[PDB]
Amino acid sequence: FMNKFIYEI
Amino acid sequence: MIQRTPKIQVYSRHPAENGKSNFLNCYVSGFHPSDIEVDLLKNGERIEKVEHSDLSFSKDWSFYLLYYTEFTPTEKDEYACRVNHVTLSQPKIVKWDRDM
Amino acid sequence: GSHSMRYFFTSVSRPGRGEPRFIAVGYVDDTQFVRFDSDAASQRMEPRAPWIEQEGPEYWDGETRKVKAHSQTHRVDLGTLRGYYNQSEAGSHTVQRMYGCDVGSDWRFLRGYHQYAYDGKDYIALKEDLRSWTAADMAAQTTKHKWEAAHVAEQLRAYLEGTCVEWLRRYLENGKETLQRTDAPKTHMTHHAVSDHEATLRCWALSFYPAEITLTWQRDGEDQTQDTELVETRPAGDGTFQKWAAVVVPSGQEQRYTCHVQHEGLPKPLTLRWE
Repeated sequence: FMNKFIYEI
Repeated sequence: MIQRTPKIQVYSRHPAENGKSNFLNCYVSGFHPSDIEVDLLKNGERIEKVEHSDLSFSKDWSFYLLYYTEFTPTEKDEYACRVNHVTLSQPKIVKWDRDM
Repeated sequence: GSHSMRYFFTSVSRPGRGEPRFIAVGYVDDTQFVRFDSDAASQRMEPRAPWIEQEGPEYWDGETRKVKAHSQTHRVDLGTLRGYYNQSEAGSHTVQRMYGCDVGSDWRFLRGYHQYAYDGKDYIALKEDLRSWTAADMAAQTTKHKWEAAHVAEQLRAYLEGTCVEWLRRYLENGKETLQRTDAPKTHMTHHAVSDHEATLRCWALSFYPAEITLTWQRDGEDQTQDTELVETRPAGDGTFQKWAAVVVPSGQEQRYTCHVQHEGLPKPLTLRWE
């Protein structure tokens, strides 16, 4: 199960 | 940018026995960047149906791939793996040894 | 025992050649179970394990909806990083992300990690306290400030200490036949004649899981690791692993050499001797 939220560099 | 040389291992899934089916593996590891060309060879000729694992990396961000294909080893047949990468000035051929 | 769930992501820009290559793989311990490849046809999360395919359509829909978000984030990151380092538009660059959680023997949270690298070099990493960041240079420090402002580490802590552990426990329960197993290595020793005065003694360990194993040669008890050809532990292709260690023995001294095999699946370390 992957993380629902992914922020950018 | 970072360039790491691929370590190549040519081997079989099971101990080699003539006449019995097996899998030939070419395991490239510790290379960077991910652009790599890996071909499995039978008597110098390219084997067509070769499947490969999915691209993953290690603690130092160096990639590892496994190429494999079914084959039946014999006493006279010769198998090898050709690997081409930026870090290799010449595409390297690694012969398959039954005891390696 | 110690178990772990890890996700690996690789985004490789292909300038003037199409969309960036995005590859995502998921591991429980040394077992791959999920994969996504932008160059595959499905454009979905595909199973790679027999214990994971029995998940419902909701699971795969959510996994594909999240991996496409990861893909879009990495495509934006490629340009942002090309800007931070003032690199040209015609070079192919690599972004790598790895995050996951390890749980202990009690199946409770033990360690979380979230690392991010650019061109095979560490860029930014979550520290062990899951609160602070380790930056590699000043662009990574800029990212560190952008992420501290957005409270990224708090959300990541909530995921790694909660969701990650829960789904890892689910996987361990549903796939215990492959995940909670310990395949002891099948060991044997070979002897080859490189000349009439020298020989090669090779010690093999095959069909073992997990991949952690120690093969040590000894001459009359003293360590021989400096004169030992050891190869990296390699996958066999069937979910097990292989390894071997070779030593150059002077002909007539084979009885002085002993191979030692240490693995989680062995109750006692195996001591192999030629003759």
